[PDB]
This record gives sequence, structure tokens and C-alpha cells, in this order.
Amino acid sequence: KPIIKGENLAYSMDEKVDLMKGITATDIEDGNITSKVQIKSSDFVEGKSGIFTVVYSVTDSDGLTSECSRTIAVTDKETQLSDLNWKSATIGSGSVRKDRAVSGNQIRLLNEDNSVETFAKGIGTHSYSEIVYNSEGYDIFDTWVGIDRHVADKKVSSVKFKVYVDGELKAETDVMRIDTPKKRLVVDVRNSKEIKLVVDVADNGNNWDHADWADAKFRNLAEYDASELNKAIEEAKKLDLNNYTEESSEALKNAISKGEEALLSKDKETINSALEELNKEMNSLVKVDLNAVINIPDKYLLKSIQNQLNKTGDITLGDMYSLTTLTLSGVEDLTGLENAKNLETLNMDYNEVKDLRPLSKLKKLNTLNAQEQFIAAGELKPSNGKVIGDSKVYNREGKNVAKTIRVVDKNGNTILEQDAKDEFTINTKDLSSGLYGVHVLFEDEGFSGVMFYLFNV
Ligand SMILES: CC(=O)N[C@@H]1[C@@H](O)[C@H](O)[C@@H](CO)O[C@H]1O
Ligand SMILES: [Ca+2]
Repeated sequence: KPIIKGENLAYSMDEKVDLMKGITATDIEDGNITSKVQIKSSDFVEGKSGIFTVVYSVTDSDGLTSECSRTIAVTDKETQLSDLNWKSATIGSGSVRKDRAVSGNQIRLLNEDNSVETFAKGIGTHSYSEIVYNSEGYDIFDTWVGIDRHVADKKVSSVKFKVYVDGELKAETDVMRIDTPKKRLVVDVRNSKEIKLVVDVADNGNNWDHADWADAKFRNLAEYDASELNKAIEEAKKLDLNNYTEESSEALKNAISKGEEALLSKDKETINSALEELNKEMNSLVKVDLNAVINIPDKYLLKSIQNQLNKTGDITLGDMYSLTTLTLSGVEDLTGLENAKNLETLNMDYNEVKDLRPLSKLKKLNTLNAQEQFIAAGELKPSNGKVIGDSKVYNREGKNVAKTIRVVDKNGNTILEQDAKDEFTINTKDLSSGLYGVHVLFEDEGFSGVMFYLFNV
């Protein structure tokens, strides 16, 4: 013989539905058995816009069972009735007001906790009142109702709110008085032509029956759905990016991030495009080949890596990925180290390297020791009575970090000194016969040395 109650609800797309919200159960014998209520059945799907049905069941001490049913709408776009024109409006006293109470004051109703709720939007009327709207093309009507707070001191105010859809009563309140907290009415208006909002007089005629339809609005189902994109994002996140090439994994990571962003758009085309792109990048993934051999042209770099890994013979991509620290001896060319994606530390002081660009994309290389390089860059051959040489020494950013050029005779005398550019030109017509050295001094964070050329006059 238990009594189980629950009224229709509505949520927006952003909100988390509580299937048990506003469900209560009582039993004269058992007392309050709300916590004993179970969901018997539902068509509810999370993440879906719709008007869902939930059936609730409860069973007391003596095994007697009661049921009830209500709908829960999950909607997107809203249209305030105060932003529309009514087809017709009657009112017992005063004028129907858009976005104000009938008194002209702000719409104000009573909350359950006896605070006052002040509303920006709604319809202010007065019993007896019938207001008719064109309801074509809308899904849900939602409103708060109660006695306007302007008449809080008037004692007698009393009304009943009723909602008719195409002439049929679909929702109503009990009699509401000044001290009655606001009530919500959530009504299915799908495939309808008119809604009629009625404020009846209850007791004491219409006296002081200032009545508000606060935040009265239509709510429509969403014109997008985020569910497939959500699933694709989840599917993508399951994949082990270690199975795939750096490049293709990066593309996928980027598609995942764009998917997460597109969910916030609440826009069908944006969501659909992000899903298409994510599916594309998933299908575009390329399996890594950790056994592919890496070209390491510098025999000293090859020996350095072989020693670090304790192996002989060819170095593979997987081998390169295992490097976290590496010490170099005798290296001139870092070609191959582009593949050392996990490298954290490179100890290469007193090597022979003029170009750090192969290290540029090593994202974890936080410790680079590359001081006191000496690069024997060979002979320059005079032509047109001059020598022209390259003085580019590249850091990881591809910046030329050469600082100064010094030209030195056979007796160690500096004969020319200038700030370094990308190239230098030396007149050889006015030099005494013999050997000359060109010292290109360079310096940058962690990277320094001399690049040396010889020329003969
Ligand atoms: C819009 C408005 O304030 N109308 C009031 C009405 O509520 C009240 O029943 C009546 C009592 O004489 O006085 C009118 O002025
Ligand atoms: Ca009344």
C-alpha cells in the first residue's frame, strides 16, 4: 500500500541527470522508504537528447508493491515565452507583463528554503488568466509558478496553475498561497498547436492573486549529438602510441585534442568534422619498426653508441630509443642521433662537432655538454686573389653561434681579427708567402670551440 511519487523533469545538455531526483516513497506502516525505491525500467541513455521515460517500483515490509512513471527531458535550445507574442491573453486585474510581475516589480517567487528567488524572465499575470501561445515546433514547456512576492503581506492570495495543450489538461498545481514554495511544471508539447496557461482563482476570488510563470520557456531537443565523437576519443586513447611512428602518433594526439575541443562547440558540423578527422588519423597510424637499421656515417659516433649499448654491428631504431645517456669520443658528425628520441644527457665535450642540428628535435635533451670542440675544417684554396670560407657553426636552433674570426701567420701573430658572420673573405694578394691559420671561435649555452682552416700563400 506504499505511495510512490515523481514528476516530470528537464535538464540541459550540460547537466548530469539524476534518475532519482524528486522521487519519494512513503508507507503508513513502513514510514519513509525513498531509499528503497528502484528503477523498474527506462529508455534513458546518457549523452543523448530526448524525452526519456523511467518507471520506479517500491516494495514495503509486507511485500506490497507500488509503481510510478515520469519523464526526464534532456534538451538544448530554449525559447522564453516572454520573447514571443501570445495569440491571446486575459487577466483579472492589471495587464499581463513580459519579464515583470503584474505590479511592474521584478518577478519574485518563494524558494523551498524560504529565501526569495528574483527572476530576469517570465510572465507576470493575475487570476483569472488564460494566455495562449503558438506551440508549434517545440518539444517541452518548462516553468516555475507561484504567488508573486509583491503581495507577501496580503494574506489572502491563492491560485491554481494549469497547463492545457491543444485544449487538454496536461499539468497543474494544487492551490498555491503566499507561503507555498515555487513549483515546477514540465510538459510535453511535441506536435502541438497551442499551449494555454491558466491561473485560476482558488479561494477569496481573485483578490491579490498576483501570479508568475517564472522562466516560462520552451526547450527543444538537441540538433547535434556528441556520442559518436566521445566514443572515438575513448577508442583513440586506448591505443599504445609506442606501437606507431612518432609522426603518425603525433597526428593522432592532435586529432584527439581537437576532438575534446569540438565537444565544447555543441555544434553538429564541428563535432562531425572532428570525428571524421579523428577516424582518419586512427586509420593513418603507421606501425613502428624498431628493428630498422639507422644510418650512422660517423664511425666514432657508431663506436660510441655501440659501447653505450654493449653491442657490435648495426644500430637499430629500437637501440636508439633505449639511449637516455650517451658519451661521445672522436665524433665530427651527429647524423643518426635524430633517432635518439629519449636522449636526456649527451656528454660530448672535446669532440669535433660544428653542427648540433641533428639534435634539434630531441625533446628530452636537458643536459648537453658540448664545450671545447676542435673542428679541423681543412684547406681553403685561393681563387681570384682571395680565400672565402664558411664560418657557420650551428646550435640546435640552427643559429650561427660563431663569434670571432682570427687569422694567424706562421709565427703565431694575429694579422686579422673580425666579428664572425656566415662567411669570411681574406685578401691573399698582400700576404707574405707561407701558411696561415683561420680560427673561428664560437660559444653558446653548453657549446663552444674552434673551427680551424689552413691556407697556403
Ligand atoms: C494589479 C493589482 O495590483 N491589482 C490589485 C488586485 O490584486 C487587488 O485584488 C485589488 C484590491 O482592490 O487591487 C488591485 O489594484
Ligand atoms: Ca484567490
